[PDB]
Order: sequence, then C-alpha cells, then structure tokens
Amino acid sequence: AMLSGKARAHTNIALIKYWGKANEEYILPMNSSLSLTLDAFYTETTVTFDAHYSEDVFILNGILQNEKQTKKVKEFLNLVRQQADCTWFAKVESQNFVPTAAGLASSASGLAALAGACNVALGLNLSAKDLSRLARRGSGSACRSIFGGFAQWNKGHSDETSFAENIPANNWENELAMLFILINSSRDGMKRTVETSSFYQGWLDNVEKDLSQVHEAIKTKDFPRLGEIIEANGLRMHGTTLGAVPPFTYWSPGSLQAMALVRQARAKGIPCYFTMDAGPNVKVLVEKKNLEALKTFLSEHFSKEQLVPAFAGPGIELFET
Ligand SMILES: Nc1ncnc2c1ncn2[C@@H]1O[C@H](COP(=O)(O)OP(=O)(O)OP(=O)(O)O)[C@@H](O)[C@H]1O
Repeated sequence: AMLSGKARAHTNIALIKYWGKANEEYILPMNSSLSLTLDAFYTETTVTFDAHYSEDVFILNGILQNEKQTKKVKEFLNLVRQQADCTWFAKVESQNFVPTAAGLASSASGLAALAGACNVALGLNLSAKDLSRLARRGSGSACRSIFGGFAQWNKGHSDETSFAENIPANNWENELAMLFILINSSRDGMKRTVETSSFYQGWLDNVEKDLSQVHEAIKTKDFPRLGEIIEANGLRMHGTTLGAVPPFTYWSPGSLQAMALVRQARAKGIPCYFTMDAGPNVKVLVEKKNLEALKTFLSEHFSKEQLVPAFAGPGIELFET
C-alpha cells in the first residue's frame, strides 16, 4: 500500500521579478513575472506515500531535515493530500544539483520537482497548466519551472487563472547565457515591502510596461533592449526595500562590486546585464558569443570557483517509479 513518483525540474531566474503576494493563502501575485529556465541547476525528487509511514519525512542531499527545514514541504504535502483525499504520510527524498557551498535558491526547482513527483505518485494526470497551478501553491517561482526557456507567470485573479506558460522565442534563448557571480528572508522582506514601502506603488506602476518591452525585444531578438529592461526592473525591485519600514537591503559589499564590474564590462563593449534576487549573488545575462570575453573580464576580481555559467534549460521531466 504505497504510491511513488519522481521528477526533475530546473531552476529559473526571474528577468521581470515576482515581488509581492496579492493573496498569501493561494500565492497569487501582485504582478506577472517572466523568467529564463536554466540547464545548469536542477533538483531531482522522489516521493513515496505509504500507509505504513508514521510521519512525514524529508531527506535533502542525503540529510534528514528538521521540522523547520521540512515546514514548506509539509504544507505542500498537506494541500496535495487534501486535494486527493489521501490520508497517508509521505517520504520526500531530494537532491539539489547546484554548486556546493554556493547560496543558490532551490525553492523554484525543489517545489516544482515535488509537485511533479506528487502528480505522478497520486496519478493526478495534470496538464502543464494545472501542474503549474499546483507548483504555484508550494512556491510562486516554482510555477515557472514547469516550463523551459522563457516562461511567464500570469498573475491572473484566482487560483484558476494564476499560472505560467512558455513564451515562444523562435529559439532565441539558445543564443543566451547567464553567468553566476557567487558572493559570500525572501518571503518576509517581500511581505514587509508590500505592506510598508512608500516605493511599492512605483514598482507596480512599472511592471506591465517592462513586460511589454521584454515581449517586443524577444520578437525582434534585441539583446540590448532586453538587457536594459531587465536590469532596470531588478534595480527597481531592490529600491523598494529601502522604502520599507524598517528599511533593509539584500545587497552585500561584493554585490555592489560585481554590479560595478558589469557596468565596466559594458563600457568596454561587452553587452551584459545584471540581476539579483533576495540575496547577494549577482547573475549576468550575456549572449553566448560574448560569454568568454565576459568571463575573461571578471577573472581579475573573482576566482573561477565564483563564476558559474548557465544556459537555457528544459521544462519539468516526470518519471514513473
Ligand atoms: N529540493 C528541495 N525540495 C523541496 N524543498 C526544498 C528543496 N530545496 C529547498 N527546499 C525548501 O525550500 C526552501 C527555500 O529556501 P531557499 O533559500 O533555496 O529559497 P528562498 O526563496 O530564499 O526561500 P526561503 O525564504 O523560505 O528561505 C528551503 O529552505 C527548503 O525548506
């Protein structure tokens, strides 16, 4: 009396940022967002539901997780169980394929993979749209990792209408790369910013414009246009935290050094553009045909261990056990 499933999902990096929840219970976002799914970083997850299990168990990278590290997995297991009318405890075993001791966020790839594995194990037979809706309830950004390449999370207005979809780009994403500069809370800083920042309305008033321009850059394969929009959108998101009460920044000293070096690279004719999420690492969007020039430039202040490249990656892969 057991049911099991497995999935692999890749990480994605938001170009137009997800930033603020309109509804916390269902993770419906204040604004739509757009990401690129990456080949380099991913999660592999298996889940087992078994009548003989006596409690929910989460093992990550071979290590038993404690109640605090298991809280998000357990809330996702509870809602997929309630939706199946399933009364069994589960065991989740996951491995994050990311750089060791690097601060990469694996909630996108982790929750997407778990959603896919549960979909298989419980035989939910979800379409890609409904699987994205399910993954959305685990982690907002996970709903975009259902898809490969460019993907947009439409904010919708309800559980039924908030979900992601691939953005056809006539394979332009296979000409692009992202270089991660590894530099020595997301959900709480976001909530504080939505509820208290004098700058948050300025964030909202500019997202739709940014999304339209990204769509137009994609349709014309205009890399400098794309890069300018996404770099400014990321800086706008980080500006909002300085208007929160109390104010805060996600940046570290090394973040600013990296951002400054990207601007210098661009001054020397290397078209590249940075973005940051809720932490200090700096991701650099660059065309493949320019990636080695960019790595050559940043060698002077960063070891090779700090420069990890990534390319466009596929949507979720589901596996029967
Ligand atoms: N492979 C995985 N499978 C399931 N859950 C995972 C996996 N990897 C991480 N998680 C869970 O997702 C959480 C996300 O943490 P992470 O630092 O990677 O991203 P985040 O967006 O900054 O989230 P948070 O603010 O909750 O820490 C982890 O603390 C863990 O509980």
